[PDB]
Amino acid sequence: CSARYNLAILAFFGFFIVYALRVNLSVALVDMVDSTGKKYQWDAETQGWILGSFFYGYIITQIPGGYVASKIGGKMLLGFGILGTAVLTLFTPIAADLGVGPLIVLRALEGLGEGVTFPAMHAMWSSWAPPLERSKLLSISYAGAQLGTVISLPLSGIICYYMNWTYVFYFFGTIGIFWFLLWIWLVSDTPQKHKRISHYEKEYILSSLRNQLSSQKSVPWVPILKSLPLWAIVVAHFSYNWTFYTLLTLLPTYMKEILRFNVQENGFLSSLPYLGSWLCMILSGQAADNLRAKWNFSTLCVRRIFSLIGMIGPAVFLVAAGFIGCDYSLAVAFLTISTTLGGFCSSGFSINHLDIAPSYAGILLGITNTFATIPGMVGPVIAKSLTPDNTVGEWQTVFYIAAAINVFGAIFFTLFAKGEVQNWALN
Repeated sequence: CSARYNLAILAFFGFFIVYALRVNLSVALVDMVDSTGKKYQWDAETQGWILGSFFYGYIITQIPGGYVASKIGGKMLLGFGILGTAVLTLFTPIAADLGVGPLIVLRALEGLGEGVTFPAMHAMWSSWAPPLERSKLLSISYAGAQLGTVISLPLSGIICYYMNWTYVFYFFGTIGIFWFLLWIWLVSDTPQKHKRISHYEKEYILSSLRNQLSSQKSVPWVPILKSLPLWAIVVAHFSYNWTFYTLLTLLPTYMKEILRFNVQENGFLSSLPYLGSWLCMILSGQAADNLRAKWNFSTLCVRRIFSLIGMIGPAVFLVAAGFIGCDYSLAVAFLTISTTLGGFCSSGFSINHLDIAPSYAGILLGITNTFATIPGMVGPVIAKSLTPDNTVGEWQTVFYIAAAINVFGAIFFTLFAKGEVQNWALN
């Protein structure tokens, strides 16, 4: 195809592998711990640390990632982040035998490698994506994350069911390495550095970015963004990610210990939540513009409506799934409905940075992601501290905490967010 669409089809698979390597531990750890592969005697609180150690490195390299990308370009940064994560994943069955310390260190280093991949792709699209086409290209490249989350769970289940849990990490590591080879061979930083680009396509991309590169007055200076219309986005993203990361790391554990599902069924039924979330954030993108064109709705009423939906639907149906516990069908149904409704946040707070202060998208995204990674660090550990064995009441406590946090975040966003370009943002 084209060069920019080849870049978007290789970035799709790169983010597929990023998120697969992130999520495969959630299902492997179900098979790694003891009450065929090797099995370890890790208690409740230890598995919390093993699951949350990824985000301890993930939080570190998201803001430095944009700087290093503007320094050395996005191609090598993204390629080496994913290669580091894949080569480290190849070593998880070895790191688990050395102990818990080396396992959480390995997993935190994987987080370090993965944190630097979204800033790198942003840097690449800054010079590869023409403005009228930026949405389509960015969406194609970042849909790989959703697909990776959706597919890494059934695959991990199938591999753990027909083979050991070690082959999860072997399979995903070798796929990451093969992708790195493809990426290094086929991609370049800039249309000017691409080897197989056409005359007309390069001319078209360059002329599309030509004077918009002149319009970049937001480069040399950034103000003090400590404005409560931004802390609203930060608090909403934190409250969303508490539930998101808690469930992303501990849904296979819940479905094994409470609903009593086989590993294969565990993966297949843990993928439905995120498939629903993907489809819902696809359809909400259209529902939002229909709601903003059919009626005006001020572009902030749209934001707070979609955040209210996507942050109170999850809370309500999470307390519902906790209340109905030990009923496999309704529990899985409600665990699907909650994180399905959680996709309205895609046109809720998730894009309020693109209208509270555009031309600062990278800085504001880095800030909100750095502050919203903390739920990934503390949520799994809290949930494993509250639930020593299963005790459906304990998982009910966990779900009530996550739901209360979602409700608080939705209220805080709907009270304090704004929809206009802020003062300090105008060049």
